[PDB]
Amino acid sequence: MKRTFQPSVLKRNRSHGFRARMATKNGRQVLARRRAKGRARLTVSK
Amino acid sequence: SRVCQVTGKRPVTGNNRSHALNATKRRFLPNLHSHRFWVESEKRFVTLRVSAKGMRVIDKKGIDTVLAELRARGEKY
Amino acid sequence: RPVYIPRPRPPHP
Amino acid sequence: AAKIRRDDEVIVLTGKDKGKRGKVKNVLSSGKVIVEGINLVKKHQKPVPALNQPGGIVEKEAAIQVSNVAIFNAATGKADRVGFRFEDGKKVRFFKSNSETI
Amino acid sequence: MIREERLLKVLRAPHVSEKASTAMEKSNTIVLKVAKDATKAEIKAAVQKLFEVEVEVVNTLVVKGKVKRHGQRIGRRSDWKKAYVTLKEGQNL
Amino acid sequence: MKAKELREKSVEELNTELLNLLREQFNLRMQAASGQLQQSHLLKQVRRDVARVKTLLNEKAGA
RNA sequence: UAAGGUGAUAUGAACCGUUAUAACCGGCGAUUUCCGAAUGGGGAAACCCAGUGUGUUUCGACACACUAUCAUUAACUGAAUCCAUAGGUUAAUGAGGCGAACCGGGGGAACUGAAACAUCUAAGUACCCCGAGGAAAAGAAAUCAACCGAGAUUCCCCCAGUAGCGGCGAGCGAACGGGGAGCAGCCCAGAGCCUGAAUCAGUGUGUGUGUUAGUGGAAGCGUCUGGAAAGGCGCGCGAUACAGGGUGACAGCCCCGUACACAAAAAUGCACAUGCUGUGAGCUCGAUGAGUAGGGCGGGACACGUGGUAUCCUGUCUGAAUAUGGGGGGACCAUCCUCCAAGGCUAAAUACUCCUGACUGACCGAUAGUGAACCAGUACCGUGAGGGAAAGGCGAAAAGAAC
RNA sequence: CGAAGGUGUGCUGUGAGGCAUGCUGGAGGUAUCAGAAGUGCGAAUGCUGACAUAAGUAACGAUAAAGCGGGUGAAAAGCCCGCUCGCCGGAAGACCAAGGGUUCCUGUCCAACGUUAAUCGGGGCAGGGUGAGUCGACCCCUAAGGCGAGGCCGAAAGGCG
Repeated sequence: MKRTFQPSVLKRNRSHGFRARMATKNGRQVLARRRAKGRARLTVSK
Repeated sequence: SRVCQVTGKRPVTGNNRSHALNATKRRFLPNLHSHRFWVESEKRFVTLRVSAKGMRVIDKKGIDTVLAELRARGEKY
Repeated sequence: RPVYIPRPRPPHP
Repeated sequence: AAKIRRDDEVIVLTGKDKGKRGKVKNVLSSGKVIVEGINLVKKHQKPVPALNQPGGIVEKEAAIQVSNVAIFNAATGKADRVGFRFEDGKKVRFFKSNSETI
Repeated sequence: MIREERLLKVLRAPHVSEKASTAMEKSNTIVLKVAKDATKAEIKAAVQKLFEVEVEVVNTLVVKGKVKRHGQRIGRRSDWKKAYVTLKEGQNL
Repeated sequence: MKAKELREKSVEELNTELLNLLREQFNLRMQAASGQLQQSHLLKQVRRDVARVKTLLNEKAGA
């Protein structure tokens, strides 16, 4: 039974990585929101 | 954008009312056109995206005067 | 804590 | 601006043995002082295989609140307070009740 | 020019272990700790000057710090770099 | 040990820094690692001394 | 300031200092790795790879600096055609990103209410976007009023659930006028006479005050109970200090504080006087904002849903007079009254608290109060946006139980 | 020479309650008269924590299978050694990539974890271990595709190139 999550570091970084968020303004707002909440992990860091 | 380079006219949102007074959002667009104006001061043609009202404004005033105002506005033509 | 160096080490087949 | 210092002979106002005289050895940042033969604690020191093997029960000194000890006058035969005054440009301590310099 | 002071900081400490001892007595090589960057050229120059010995080649590797479970808390040790330095026929230390 | 070396020329300041880094900083570090160092307070004292010399160099050279 | 110290969990080891450069606190400086607007190029963030210019141990190889984009300005170059322009290079100046609310503008719902529902309401609300400030916006009548008069804007209490609007349903809802807070008026569209002539902005000096370290700061003893008294009993003293906190049970007089009186080498905000720089006083004459006002068509805003609908704004098509002129006074006309649009600047009363200090509470006291009193936005869950806990209490003192 | 709270007892009022006291408790409580409420719980397939029931019941995760001797140990069917037996053998063997991130090796310990015991372990604690001019990454080149100086377009954001 193949499950939904099939890990891949390259796909994870290129999809939800820090640079991916900064590319668009919506991603920048995502980072801004999580800085405000004080989350330790801003994004998925390798 | 659909902005006249002389009068600054830009699209403005509004309503359109039917017989039953139903209101739906619409948008009014300026009558923009691309026109080439001959300028004797610089001896060449300048292309401006101007509305019909703006073209009347250019005729009433001078093309040189309008260009000076555009330059003072700070936007390249 | 987080390790960030998943470099490839392919031993010759 | 500490009224009780390294080398002072003091007396105890309140505690297990009030009225007992002694001399302070050290003062803690938490307003506590250590004196000889005043607050003795029979600590059960565990044995250790290191260089030191104290073993048995050690009679240590337990720190006491600085507020519970007052510097002794040594002339009037009673405890007395401490005040600060400037003399020849230097701040010095003095007693009260016929105050003299320390 | 800060080459002299740089060479005085790349070397951190010698490494002591069974592998270190057998390597020294057999291969005439010393294993020691270096700075995180510590390029091979810098290590080679530092050993030549500070220890006044002749060296043949240097091999470096990076050791990842272990994850330790101290008290109620989880911690990690710092990564460090150790270098194997192969001395020539003439060895001093 | 702060104003003693304030009046020396830049040449000596660089010289004293080099021997501070060379000896009592590298040698002490090797001693401590090997376990032959019992007076570990020298390490911090030497490090602060190196900082003092560097502070003088900056306020001497250039600005 | 100082006889103590080397931050905490957290003891130890090795040491510094004790009359002054131990430590600690404050001002001004120095250092300030890498990522991030990231800005030399690239990139899977904390990584990879460079060019040019300055100086150096074996050529080896090193150290530093510069090198993003955009806008403006200046210089040098420079096409299709002579000139020219576009374009290119160089140097300088400014911007970039982040931040809780408040402010202005550009867009703009639905649920819901109407006991259904389409006009309407919800509502110019939520939300998205842009720009600036410590406030912002607005602001010196082409305004009201009533033919009696007031004279910028803004905010609060009335007028008033009134007049009106409205499938005249649900609902929406003024103004005039009055009482208060605070008050400040100017400049260009231009010439002449007189030319620092007041007021402003930027840089020095001096006084005062405040912030950033601090200093002194009064006065209690004896017996009883008790593990220990600050309690009971008896007799005293201080108070421009019984506000608080701590101390072995409840302290004005044990400690830190408190009222009170003082303190600044250095950096700073505020109110004044005195210098410099730059625009700029006062009088005469003239001028006095045109594709605009207004109109037709379609919409929006004014309580006012096109209705008899004034007034304002605008997409589209037209289009005056210019002071012997024009606007408004709620369809409209005449007479009267009032004002002078089509160019701008302007603090005060007003809105909010991410943050700093003090103080307060018929606010909570660990299932409460912030999600978080315990290193919580953590553990943990989710690919991701995101969601999101539980967990406080020995004793006065570890004296934390030798054997 | 003992507050609140807790736990019993005895009186008392038509009631919700009140009063006195034994033991634990260890430092707070509050008359009377007024004032304000987060003011009273048995139910909402209520919310959170704790603890029952079924119950010492089902189950202990491929029907490839174990037996014995010796060793260590407080304790051995499961750990180590030895001799037999059985199972896989295009795999249930040996290698990688992806993905994990010290699970690798040695010493030591058996609380919890292991669906039982455990001296054993991918468990706890400590120490050790990853060596490249030739492998790979990095690097040079490019596919799909992404970004994109100027530029075109778009109320803003932004789209395309």
